[PDB]
Amino acid sequence: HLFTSESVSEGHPDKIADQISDAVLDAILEQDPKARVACETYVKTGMVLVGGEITTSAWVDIEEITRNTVREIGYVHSDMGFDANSCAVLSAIGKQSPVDRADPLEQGAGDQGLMFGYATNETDVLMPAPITYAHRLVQRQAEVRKNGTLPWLRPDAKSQVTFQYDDGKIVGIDAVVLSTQHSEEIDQKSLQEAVMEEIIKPILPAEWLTSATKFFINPTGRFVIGGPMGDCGLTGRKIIVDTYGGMARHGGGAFSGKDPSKVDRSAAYAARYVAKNIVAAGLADRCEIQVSYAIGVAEPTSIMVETFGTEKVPSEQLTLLVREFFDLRPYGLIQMLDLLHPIYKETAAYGHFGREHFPWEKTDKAQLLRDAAGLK
Amino acid sequence: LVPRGSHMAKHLFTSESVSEGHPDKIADQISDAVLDAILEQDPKARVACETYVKTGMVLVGGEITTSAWVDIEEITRNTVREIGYVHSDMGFDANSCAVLSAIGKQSPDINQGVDRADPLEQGAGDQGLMFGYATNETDVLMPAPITYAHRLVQRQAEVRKNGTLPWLRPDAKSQVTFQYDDGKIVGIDAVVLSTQHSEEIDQKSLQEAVMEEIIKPILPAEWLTSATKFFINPTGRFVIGGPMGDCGLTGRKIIVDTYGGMARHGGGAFSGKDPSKVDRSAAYAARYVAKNIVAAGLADRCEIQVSYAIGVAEPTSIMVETFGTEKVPSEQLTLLVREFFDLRPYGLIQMLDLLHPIYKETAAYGHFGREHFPWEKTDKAQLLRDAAGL
Amino acid sequence: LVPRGSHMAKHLFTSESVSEGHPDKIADQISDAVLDAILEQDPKARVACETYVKTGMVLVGGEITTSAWVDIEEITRNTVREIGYVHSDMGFDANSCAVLSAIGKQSPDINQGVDRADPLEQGAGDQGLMFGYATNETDVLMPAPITYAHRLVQRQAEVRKNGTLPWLRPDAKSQVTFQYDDGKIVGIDAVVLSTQHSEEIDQKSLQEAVMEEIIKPILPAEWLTSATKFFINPTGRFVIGGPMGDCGLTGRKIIVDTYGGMARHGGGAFSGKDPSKVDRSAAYAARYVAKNIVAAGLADRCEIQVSYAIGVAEPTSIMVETFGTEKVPSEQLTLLVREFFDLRPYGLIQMLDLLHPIYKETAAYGHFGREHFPWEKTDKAQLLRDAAGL
Amino acid sequence: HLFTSESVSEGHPDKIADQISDAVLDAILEQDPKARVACETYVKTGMVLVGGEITTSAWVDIEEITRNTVREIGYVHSDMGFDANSCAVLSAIGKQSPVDRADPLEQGAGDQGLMFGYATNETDVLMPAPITYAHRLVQRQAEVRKNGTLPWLRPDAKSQVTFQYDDGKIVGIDAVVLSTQHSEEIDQKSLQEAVMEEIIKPILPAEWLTSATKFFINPTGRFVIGGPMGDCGLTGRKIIVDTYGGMARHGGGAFSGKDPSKVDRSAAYAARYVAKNIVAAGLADRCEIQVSYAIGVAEPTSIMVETFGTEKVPSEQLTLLVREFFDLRPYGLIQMLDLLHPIYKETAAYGHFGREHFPWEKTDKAQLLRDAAGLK
Ligand SMILES: [Mg+2]
Ligand SMILES: [Mg+2]
Ligand SMILES: [Mg+2]
Ligand SMILES: [Mg+2]
Ligand SMILES: [Mg+2]
Ligand SMILES: [Mg+2]
Ligand SMILES: [Mg+2]
Ligand SMILES: [Mg+2]
Repeated sequence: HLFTSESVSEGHPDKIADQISDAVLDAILEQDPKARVACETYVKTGMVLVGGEITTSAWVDIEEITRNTVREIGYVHSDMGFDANSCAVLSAIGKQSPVDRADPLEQGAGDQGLMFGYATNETDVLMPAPITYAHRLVQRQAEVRKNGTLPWLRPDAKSQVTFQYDDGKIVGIDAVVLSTQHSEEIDQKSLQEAVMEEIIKPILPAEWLTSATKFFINPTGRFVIGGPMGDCGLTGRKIIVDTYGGMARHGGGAFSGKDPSKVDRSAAYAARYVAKNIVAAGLADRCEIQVSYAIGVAEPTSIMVETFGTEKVPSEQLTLLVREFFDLRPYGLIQMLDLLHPIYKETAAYGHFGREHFPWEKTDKAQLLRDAAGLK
Repeated sequence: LVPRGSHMAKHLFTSESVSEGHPDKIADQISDAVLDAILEQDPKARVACETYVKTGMVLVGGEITTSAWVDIEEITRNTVREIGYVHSDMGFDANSCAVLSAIGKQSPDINQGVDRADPLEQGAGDQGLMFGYATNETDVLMPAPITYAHRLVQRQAEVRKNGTLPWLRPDAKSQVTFQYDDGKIVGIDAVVLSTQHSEEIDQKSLQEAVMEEIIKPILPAEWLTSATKFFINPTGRFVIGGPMGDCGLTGRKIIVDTYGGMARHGGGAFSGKDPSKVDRSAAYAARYVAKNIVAAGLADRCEIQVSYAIGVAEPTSIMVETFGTEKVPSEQLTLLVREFFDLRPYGLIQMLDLLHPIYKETAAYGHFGREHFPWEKTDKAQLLRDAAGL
Repeated sequence: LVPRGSHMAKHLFTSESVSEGHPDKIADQISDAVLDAILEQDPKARVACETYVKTGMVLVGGEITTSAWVDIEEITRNTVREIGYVHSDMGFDANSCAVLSAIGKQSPDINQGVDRADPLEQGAGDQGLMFGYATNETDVLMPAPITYAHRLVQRQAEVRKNGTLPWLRPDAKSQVTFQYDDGKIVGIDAVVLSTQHSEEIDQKSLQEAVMEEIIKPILPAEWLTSATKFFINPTGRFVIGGPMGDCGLTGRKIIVDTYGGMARHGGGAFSGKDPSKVDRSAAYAARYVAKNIVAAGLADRCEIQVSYAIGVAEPTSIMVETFGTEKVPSEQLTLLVREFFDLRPYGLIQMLDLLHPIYKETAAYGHFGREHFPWEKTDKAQLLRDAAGL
Repeated sequence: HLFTSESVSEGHPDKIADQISDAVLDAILEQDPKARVACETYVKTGMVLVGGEITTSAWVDIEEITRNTVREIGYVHSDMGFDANSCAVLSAIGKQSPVDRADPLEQGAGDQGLMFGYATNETDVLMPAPITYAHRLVQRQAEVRKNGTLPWLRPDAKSQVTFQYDDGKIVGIDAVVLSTQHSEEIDQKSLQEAVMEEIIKPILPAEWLTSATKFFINPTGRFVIGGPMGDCGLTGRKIIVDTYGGMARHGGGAFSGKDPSKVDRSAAYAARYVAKNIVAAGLADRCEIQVSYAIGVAEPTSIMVETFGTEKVPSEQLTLLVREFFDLRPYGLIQMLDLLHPIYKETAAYGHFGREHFPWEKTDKAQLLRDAAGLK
């Protein structure tokens, strides 16, 4: 069969909104690590609207956080359709809606919901190949735009990779899409050769690129208008890009702009952490975790482990190890993963999962899980 | 009240829904109400309408290319009126809120050239991936947890609007945890129902009224045992709700909109998008083929992935997953799908007869499972069954 | 009911005012409430706060450089609460409206360099012209028409808030036409009073209640004859008002704010501006000198124009107009003004003790005529009279 | 004595708002001459908010009207701090608040209020000198910026002129202020010489410029940040610039964004028309008119004529001529001045009074007034 996933660059308007939301979150957590933050951003030609509810002792400058984020992304001139130095920034940020515990670890969930984690040993970083290489294509586009290798590139870009599988194994790459914004000073033919040479070939493994592979580079031609000029961007509209590219299920909650007390974000991080350590322990080839919560209840209402027939130990045992080695209570997750730190703007583009310096990507429980099962 | 370490081996799956008064769903309804008003006048319109709702205000933005002439403010107020927010005591009033508009006219790069002799051969307007799903667990071929999660919050709307429980307010959320034993439904492990209300009711009267008027008329008694946990307003008072206490945005309930987590998702929102957006039309068509594959008796559960490249008419990929329940080889099912269905962008439109103002009704309680929608018709089931030789 | 062509020779002058619920005045009060909250913490703050109010929403924008830490949303809701808009039936509610902020941090070109050894020698922050005025027609040395126009709409607020006429709503406007005979007041030719109200009152009961509770306790009976026209709610029902039916903007009632048209105006708004803006402080000082010139008995009516150039401390022009009522040569009065008053930007601040949160109170019912304001003190009158030799 | 007045260019943010409001009014009147329009505009870094109440059968594109207006003004690049092609435009335009006459001329006033008109024979256009030459300085700045004579100029500019009077006669000009935005590529010394040579000297009469005249050209130095980038702009915040520069009184109503059924605008136009024709008829050297209205009443509640001792015929007679020759009822004004035409964007910068192609500047009643008095 074929499976397809996509990603978008840090200049895509939905991702601009995600990064502004988490830049606000980071600036707040730097002063007030216990802050409650629920920040929603809306970007369109000329303006950023930052809204939501915030409870914090922190004192932050929303305007400057927003301009600096957009400057880092690279929209700094009206020729690009958007300018961090001259766009409008509006705030519509209020307070969180008008009981506690002797042990904060026993705090009930702040909302109901369901979340999934996923891992698979088909890549080094234990992620599905399609989303992994889609992410690397747009990240390479930004890297090559920012270091001056291809200075006619502009921030907005989209990628899409179609993989072929045979009996759960990767046979190769069937189709690649790469669309990138660019200035007026480059023709489409020169663009396609440069993108192929400096973006696609350095990233996609040559063993997976046959002569049957289809390459769609700026398939409809010029791409000069981009970013918020062409399209609205909103926080939480790339939740599949943010996670597993559709290879795994998704419970619906957005990540960006939410402090770690929102189970939508922190329980999804914890579910990635469980699944990755199960696969890294060699207990399965691929593993999907579902957890759900009820508002006001600390213990998850459900925990499901799915291994698609690839488990190396009984699935009844895998469920036991998950409960034995992980604390999936709302504030348990926060403590287990040390989440009260300004680390979240970096997650808001190129994927929350896959990059092994995030705390939910550490495999520091794999050897323990292996020992607690039938040893090594 | 089941102790820890009593079962642990039960296979559980949980899905949630939200009512038409939840702020994200309000935004979805406004975007599609604008879309419907436009399509009533201009069936070929291009619409990409994104709505932001907060305490006191609605912001309607996006990109629209149409000959239609619509009143954004009046469309917005009517939608919020019908949802039920018509007084400041509820935290939001349709008659006095602010309505702002930030609607542009789409890029010149979007281009209405590069045409096709056959319009059905026009390329997709964007890349992306979409999923469809069906399963014979229910009469409407939807997963149980999302189906009954939808039913509960729509039941709360029902009894709120007809005056059975007048002290209810629009904002509400439900959640249902089902237990499965080897593919089949054994029962319901946990039910969550949080509903906004007025000051004129205490929480004990609330919980008794919710169980008798909402939960019991919806969930089959055969799936309810002494082990079923019931969490009805589990944090107490729910007086402040709607846009007052939370932001609402178009496209922030896409899992509620589809299959409640049972099926995967490609990530595209539905509401505010005209039928030429494959994010919406291809997901509707993917539901159409999965439902017809299951209704034809060719599988018990079926998931379909399709993807597109901008400027390309044929899907860049088609995948059918039957989870071992197929009654014919799955590679044979993929061929049937490619030939019996037109998955090209404008082919979708003609196959599902999509150029009509039908979309506001989709924007709350699920785009799937209600059988008067065109993509829920099962008119290819016998044909598919014949072509597969059964 | 005076026929056309009956008098025609009467010299008439008309001025108007508006209540604290008129949408423009709401905006002025919000701008100065923000200014006051800032000055309470940071007396040296630079503030330029512009407010936009519309059905459902408040937009607070402008430029602010301060060490203060203020809650824009809470300051806004409290101000609207105190005005009286606290329910959607009135068309606007302080507790559920939207509050947006568009406040920047002032240009780097604004510059905090180019300093002065003596801070009183600092240059003006902008150019512009300003007027002040006084006249001994009234005990508070203000023109009659604006004084009694102010009084009527403040009387309507008074009887609305203390429950005398509870069916009144905040939005209201008054207008008074005086007849003059050779400089002195002969009487009142026409009175207009339009007030918003609730559904619980008809127009005949309204007009009788307005005449007995508002008009008669305010206007001296000696100025009311059988020829006085009274127009009380002359178009009938006034139920929709406030921001619901009209936009409100900071600085759109500058004639109401000053002298009702009797005196000229330089064009600068007052509200939302910290005391380093000569638009506000120099107008306050111009009132201060005109009032002291008249209180000293040096003229019966006195108008002052001052103007500034950006970067210049001394006014670029000073003009005193006494309309033939001076008791000393007018050129002598100009010299007295230049020496007895410090009209330099920061000199104004020290002379009037302006670095205090006193400004929200100015933003409705007039910046002039209320004698607890610093610029209404008449503490230089005897000095001016001595220096002129009387 | 000395008297001072100021003006601002079409690039000043308050005037940008005024011009957008009246550009919307003009586009509406072009299709629907009986439209009711009350349009308020708010501009700040990155965004234009267009609000108000409108009742019309017309179909107009607010976004395009706004971008075209700002393009004409000259803000077309982020280097200038504002760009018509990429700023945000938001609408908050509603409907006018939820009895008629057999004769529309007998319609009552739509609001109460007071308005003034003024004229004086001290200039050709029967306007006070200070506001007249202040207007001409900023209009010359824009003319010389747009025709390429001084292409480093930028749209935002302010002017101020201080005149000296002796017994009602002009003796000369005491002080001139001229501040202009400019690009980075000009030094302040070169700027001051060019402004003096190409802006000030061509405009101010040489007989009024002595060696005692003070010249303040960009008095605080560089002026690169301007327009909506530095300061909010709002409709109706230049009402003294719009009229007589403070030489005459003002009743308070703003002009821009209002259709001619708003007496605030149309009765002020009519009062200028009365005063100008009285002075043009040689019946006075200077003349101020006050009119007031009551809502729902067609006849003005008061009409006052003031001539400051300069009347050549009895003032009791001047009041008679005003009533005999002018229709000051709300819809009478509209018919007397033929106001239902898209002519109003042109008024929204450089003064509503003074330019003799506007209908309220025609002196077509002067000879009649002269004949009705003691003849010629
Ligand atoms: Mg998007
Ligand atoms: Mg959620
Ligand atoms: Mg949400
Ligand atoms: Mg998409
Ligand atoms: Mg107004
Ligand atoms: Mg000013
Ligand atoms: Mg201004
Ligand atoms: Mg007015």
